[PDB]
Amino acid sequence: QELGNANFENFIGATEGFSEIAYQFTSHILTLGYAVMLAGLLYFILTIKNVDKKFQMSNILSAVVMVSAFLLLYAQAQNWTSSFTFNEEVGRYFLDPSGDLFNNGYRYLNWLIDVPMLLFQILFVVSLTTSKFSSVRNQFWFSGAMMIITGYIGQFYEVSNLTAFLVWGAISSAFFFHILWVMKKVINEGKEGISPAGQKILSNIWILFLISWTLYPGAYLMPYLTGVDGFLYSEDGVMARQLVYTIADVSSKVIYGVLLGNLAITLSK
Amino acid sequence: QELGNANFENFIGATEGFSEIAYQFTSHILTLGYAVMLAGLLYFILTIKNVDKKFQMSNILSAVVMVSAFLLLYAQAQNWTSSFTFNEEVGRYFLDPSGDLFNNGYRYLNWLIDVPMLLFQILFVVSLTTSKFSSVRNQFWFSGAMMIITGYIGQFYEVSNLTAFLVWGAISSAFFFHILWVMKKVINEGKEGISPAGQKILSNIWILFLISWTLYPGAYLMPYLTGVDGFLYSEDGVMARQLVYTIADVSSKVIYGVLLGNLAITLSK
Amino acid sequence: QELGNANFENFIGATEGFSEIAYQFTSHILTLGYAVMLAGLLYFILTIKNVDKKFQMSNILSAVVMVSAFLLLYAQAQNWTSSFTFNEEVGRYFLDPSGDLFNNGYRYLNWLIDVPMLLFQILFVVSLTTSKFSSVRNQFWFSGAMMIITGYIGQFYEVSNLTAFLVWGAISSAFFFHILWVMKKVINEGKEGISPAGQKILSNIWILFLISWTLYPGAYLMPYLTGVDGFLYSEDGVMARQLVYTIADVSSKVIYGVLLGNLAITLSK
Amino acid sequence: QELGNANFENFIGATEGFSEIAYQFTSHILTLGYAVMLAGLLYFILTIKNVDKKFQMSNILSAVVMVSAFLLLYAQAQNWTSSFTFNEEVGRYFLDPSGDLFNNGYRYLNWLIDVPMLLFQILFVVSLTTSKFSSVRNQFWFSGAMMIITGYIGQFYEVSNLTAFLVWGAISSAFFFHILWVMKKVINEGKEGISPAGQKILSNIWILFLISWTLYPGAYLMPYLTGVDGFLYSEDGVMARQLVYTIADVSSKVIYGVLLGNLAITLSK
Amino acid sequence: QELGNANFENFIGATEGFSEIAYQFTSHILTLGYAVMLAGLLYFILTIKNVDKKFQMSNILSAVVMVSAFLLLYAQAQNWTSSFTFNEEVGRYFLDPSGDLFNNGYRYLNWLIDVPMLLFQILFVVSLTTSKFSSVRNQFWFSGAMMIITGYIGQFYEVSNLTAFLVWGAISSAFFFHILWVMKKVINEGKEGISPAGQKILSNIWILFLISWTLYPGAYLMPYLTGVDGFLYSEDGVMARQLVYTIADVSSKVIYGVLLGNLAITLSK
Ligand SMILES: *C/C=C(C)/C=C/C=C(C)/C=C/C1=C(C)CCCC1(C)C
Ligand SMILES: *C/C=C(C)/C=C/C=C(C)/C=C/C1=C(C)CCCC1(C)C
Ligand SMILES: *C/C=C(C)/C=C/C=C(C)/C=C/C1=C(C)CCCC1(C)C
Ligand SMILES: *C/C=C(C)/C=C/C=C(C)/C=C/C1=C(C)CCCC1(C)C
Ligand SMILES: *C/C=C(C)/C=C/C=C(C)/C=C/C1=C(C)CCCC1(C)C
Ligand SMILES: CCCCCCCCCCCCCCCCCCCC
Ligand SMILES: CCCCCCCCCCCCCCCCCCCC
Ligand SMILES: CCCCCCCCCCCCCCCCCCCC
Ligand code: NA
Ligand code: NA
Ligand code: NA
Ligand code: NA
Ligand code: NA
Ligand code: NA
Ligand code: NA
Ligand code: NA
Repeated sequence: QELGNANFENFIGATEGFSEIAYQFTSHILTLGYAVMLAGLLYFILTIKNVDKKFQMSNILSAVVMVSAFLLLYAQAQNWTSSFTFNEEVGRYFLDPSGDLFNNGYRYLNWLIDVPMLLFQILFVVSLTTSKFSSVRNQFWFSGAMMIITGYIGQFYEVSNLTAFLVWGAISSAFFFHILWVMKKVINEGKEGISPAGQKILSNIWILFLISWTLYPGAYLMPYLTGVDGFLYSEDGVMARQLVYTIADVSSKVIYGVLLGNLAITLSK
Repeated sequence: QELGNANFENFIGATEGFSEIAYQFTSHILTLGYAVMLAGLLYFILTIKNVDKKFQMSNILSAVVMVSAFLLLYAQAQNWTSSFTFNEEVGRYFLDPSGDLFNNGYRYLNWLIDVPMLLFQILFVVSLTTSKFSSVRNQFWFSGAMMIITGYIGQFYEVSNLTAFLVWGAISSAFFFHILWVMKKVINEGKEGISPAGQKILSNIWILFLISWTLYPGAYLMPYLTGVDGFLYSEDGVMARQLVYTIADVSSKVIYGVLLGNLAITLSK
Repeated sequence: QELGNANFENFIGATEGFSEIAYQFTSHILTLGYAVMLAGLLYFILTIKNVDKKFQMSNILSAVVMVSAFLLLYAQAQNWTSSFTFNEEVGRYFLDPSGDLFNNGYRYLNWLIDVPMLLFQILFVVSLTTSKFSSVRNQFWFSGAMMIITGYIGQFYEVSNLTAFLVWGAISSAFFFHILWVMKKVINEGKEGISPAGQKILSNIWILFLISWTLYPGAYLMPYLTGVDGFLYSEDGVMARQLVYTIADVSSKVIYGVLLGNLAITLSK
Repeated sequence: QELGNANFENFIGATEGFSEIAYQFTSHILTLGYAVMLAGLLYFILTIKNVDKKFQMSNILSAVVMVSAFLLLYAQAQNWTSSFTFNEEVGRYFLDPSGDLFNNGYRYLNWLIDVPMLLFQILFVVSLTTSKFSSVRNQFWFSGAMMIITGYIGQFYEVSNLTAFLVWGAISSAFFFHILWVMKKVINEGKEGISPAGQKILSNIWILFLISWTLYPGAYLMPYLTGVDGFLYSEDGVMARQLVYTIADVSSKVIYGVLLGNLAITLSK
Repeated sequence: QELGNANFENFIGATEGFSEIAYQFTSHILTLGYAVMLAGLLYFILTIKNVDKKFQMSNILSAVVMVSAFLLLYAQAQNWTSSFTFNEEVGRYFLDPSGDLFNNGYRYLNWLIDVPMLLFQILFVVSLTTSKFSSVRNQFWFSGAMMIITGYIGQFYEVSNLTAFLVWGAISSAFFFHILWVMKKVINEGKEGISPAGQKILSNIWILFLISWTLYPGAYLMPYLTGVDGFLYSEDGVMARQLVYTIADVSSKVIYGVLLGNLAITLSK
């Protein structure tokens, strides 16, 4: 059977199949995913009147990210349970084509709209010094878009064409480093003028941002991190990838938004 | 196989079929579609108290457009994934009649109610000079309705009867030019009396409106933009059409609404 | 094939079947239906603080009508697409019994709870003179209930027993005329004491009410308006009936509610 | 065919089957059911600021009842349409085991949480004289729980074991009479100290409570009210039972809550 | 038939099958579950302005727990009805593999985000004396996470490997005792400085917490509480487990949250 330009999850499910644990876990971690986003949406809305009017735009953007995040991730959780059916004879879940092939695309388009908002909301809490608001914003939005788009193309060839998969991943990485660079400037200029408490938080935000955002490219390579025909090129790699995505999503959106809220309160009078 | 007066998407899916990329992409772009609309709905509601009471009717109408836009576009996303099933032997998605034929109708009825509201909300932010409120409104609502209705009829014959398809498309275009004419007047009269900042925004609103609204008729012809049996009369044309629709929808409703909100704030005291 | 006491839509779908246009259109018009109701619900809630506390009960009842309307009309839209499946050989949608027979019952029960509220809410905007509030209310609620119940019974025999269908329809009409009579009194007494502007609106409300409410009995007979084996006793009659219902529903609930809101503002200080 | 300890609806659907009217009606009355509850939820929330802060706890509990009532009753509606499929040959709906057997359980668990809240909310509007708040509450909550639990057990044997069905029904009745007794005291003590207007309402509340609550045990016996192999032990009895439940539910929750709201306003200053 | 590392519910359903009562009851108790959580969500939101701003964080966290709880518990409910189909011949519900194997995982990952919030919210109502806020928080969050994770692993081997099932259960218990220890300290330090009324409530909160939290490990062993081939290793054990979980969930989240709210009011001025 020819799957073509499909994610490696389909190849594992079509050949070896998934064990009760592998399948169930992936379902639970994706379910917990959209559950956290709807819980976060409620939090950011109920805590809007806890910061000065000038910082409230941060809670609004956090809520915007949560909504879309819930819908896309909710669909992604359905794309999984629908693409794999249990085989009584062997007692493993195999690719059910009638439910469509599983694709990490829904999550990539969730980033396309999130990335821009996540990078833009910090500009409503911190105050730039030598950098222009419009300038920083435009850089984030451009590099952010190019990073997602290029990566979205590569993930389609993560099996069919390993070369194209890495080339696009590399190009994407380029824009990723540029974002890290601009964000570093914003953090530094943000620390200037605020209390030691506010600086302490911005320091934590930078570490969170650095680690959480690095997990994404990690999940992208997950199936080949132990080389071809490696330990991760199995159902173990599938669990690992979806787990890492879930950890990254919660950290980069929910926790990131909570810290911005805490900073907003610290600067509130 | 007899399809009758059906959209060209069904003909491609019934003959050639769709590749993993073509099918998946179309699913992601439609999913992102309704996701953005629900995110926008939340934004316009949370920012109502950011403008004077006289301009708040603009945020309310934007929210009204988002709601309906979310429901119709959601149904459209389901109409896709349901109409095409994966074939293991060849590894392509083919027309699954049990899920009903795919039709871009749901999107046409979303416009019918939207168009009127989108054209009417700007009349709550800007002040007419040499034009009567009721007069302008009646023109938008009439031409707007005729434009959608005529187009809705033609799209059914985009394959079965190319002649009827173009004739209706032409008639529709007539009312489209009339709307562009009236909107141009509204923008000009709107600039008179407001600050240079407000004028700057109205200038951007006009450009956005002109480009975003022109994309629709482009998506209408998409399958024949490279002539019959052309490059676009394939799964590539299907992807292009649904992508263009999504770009147009986000720009004409969400972004258009954000700019109106920004102008409202600029005129707020 | 034995259908028994079923709506004529089932007979057309079981014999002739539905064309792509006939089926798709009916789906779009029903979809637009519930979409408008959810858009209206949001409008009436966001405009509650736009009228004096004494008139706000009108917006609340409008919202109550929208909710129930959305659910019932949504269920109806799903009932249609479920009752008819596409036949590849002939290329037409035929009755799929596994999805249950299509019935206009969900809409008849939507009226049962709506009619009472729609007639009751106007009594919170206008002021009676010689008529008692309780008296008028009791008449509307009684005649309203009997009108819906009797009609609900008749619609089951619109094919199986043409006699019973007309007899019940006639009895129903009796209570309909009584409602028109009481509503006429309410409008007259309502005009006395209010400004010419308020009177202008009440005049428009009466015209809207008269036309929109008359469309329902029109949709009831739709299949026989061109006599037995007539032009309307086809898929054309099916489209016509569902279209008329949608126009009537939007006019009698949403537009009727918007006009009452405008009158409330006119009388607000 | 072996059904075991199943509701009589399954036996009628498995043997005689259901006519278009019997099936459709049951679907409409259950649909109207959950529709009314969501409409009521919106009403109680939008009218919270219409009574003094001390009475607002009544609207909150009414809203709590509506929510859970909507979800359960919605699940009960789905349980119906899924358990019975149309047979083309005979033209009647028969038991479809793949959709699970129909059980009035979802409604019995809705009461388990509702009953306690419905009996408890009246204690926030009226003022006891010689009776202790905590004492009355504890009695309602205990007798209320025992009444539902015992009844829930009996309904499982309404066909399999007529003896057990009546024994449990009898035990349940015991706790029902005790509730009627305590509620009567609460009404009397409630009338003392309030205006004649408030007393008028409490009188209506007592009548509503007495009739609406008595309908439940009536629906419990519905299939045997005309003795075994009687007129009601048919599809007619099924329609009657689900109709009675719907009337009881709307009256005991929505109407009961509206009257409490009216009384709260009467006592509000 | 090979099930592998699956929950015991699947083994009972695959061999003996489930009776109408066993299946129906499990469905009702799980349905009531998510219904209570959505009812609680509405309560905590509508009662936020009933306590001083400093205690409102307790209501917000209660609402956060309700949301996630509703989504996960809803999924768990669907997982049940989908995994077991009725067999006409024997008249019992058997494992339907096409609907996936039933797993109590969705409820476990629900505790993962809940536990931390439930232990953290009490720190916003009570005031520590000799214990550091950050210190107590970190202990709860760590032990809480390890307790859930370890237990989540063990529940997969509750049949396949009884040894691993008990070992993990034991390790989990270790962290459970540590949580009970820290919570005991928090309660004691919380009682110091507050009124006798507040102390009375904290005493009730401690009893509720102790009993409700102990039920979980009880549901974990439920199938072996009467040893292998025991009375509980049947459909009776399945009902018991899901019942206990539901009672524990309502007590540990909803009731626990209500008491914290009542304590907040007691300390409010
Ligand atoms: C909430 C969503 C977030 C934070 C998304 C972040 C996405 C990235 C940081 C993506 C980066 C990638 C690369 C650097 C290379 C491979 C492809 C990507 C897109 C995964
Ligand atoms: C949010 C929805 C919007 C802005 C819809 C706009 C629709 C049009 C501008 C449609 C125009 C068309 C023509 C000019 C010719 C072909 C048919 C149409 C309807 C696509
Ligand atoms: C929003 C719902 C509304 C306004 C419903 C109105 C319903 C009617 C006016 C029904 C009238 C009928 C007759 C006069 C005879 C035939 C049967 C009816 C019920 C369609
Ligand atoms: C909104 C829910 C309400 C008011 C539920 C009420 C339920 C009862 C009054 C039940 C009574 C019963 C008996 C007295 C005997 C038979 C079994 C019951 C539970 C139906
Ligand atoms: C609302 C969710 C709550 C309160 C969850 C609580 C969970 C536990 C107390 C779990 C404890 C366990 C053990 C002590 C051993 C067996 C495994 C667990 C996780 C069930
Ligand atoms: C004030 C607004 C100005 C914003 C400037 C830049 C932000 C928009 C980002 C969108 C750019 C995406 C373009 C994609 C290029 C095509 C990718 C093809 C693959 C190489
Ligand atoms: C106050 C902010 C810092 C929080 C730190 C306190 C601890 C909370 C996070 C706990 C993380 C648990 C992760 C478990 C590790 C892997 C589990 C292995 C399975 C045996
Ligand atoms: C301060 C209030 C204390 C009570 C609240 C806690 C409520 C939980 C009640 C415990 C009862 C659960 C026992 C269920 C029986 C199921 C059979 C178990 C078989 C081993
Ligand atoms: Na599956
Ligand atoms: Na598909
Ligand atoms: Na309604
Ligand atoms: Na269909
Ligand atoms: Na309920
Ligand atoms: Na059915
Ligand atoms: Na949860
Ligand atoms: Na089932």
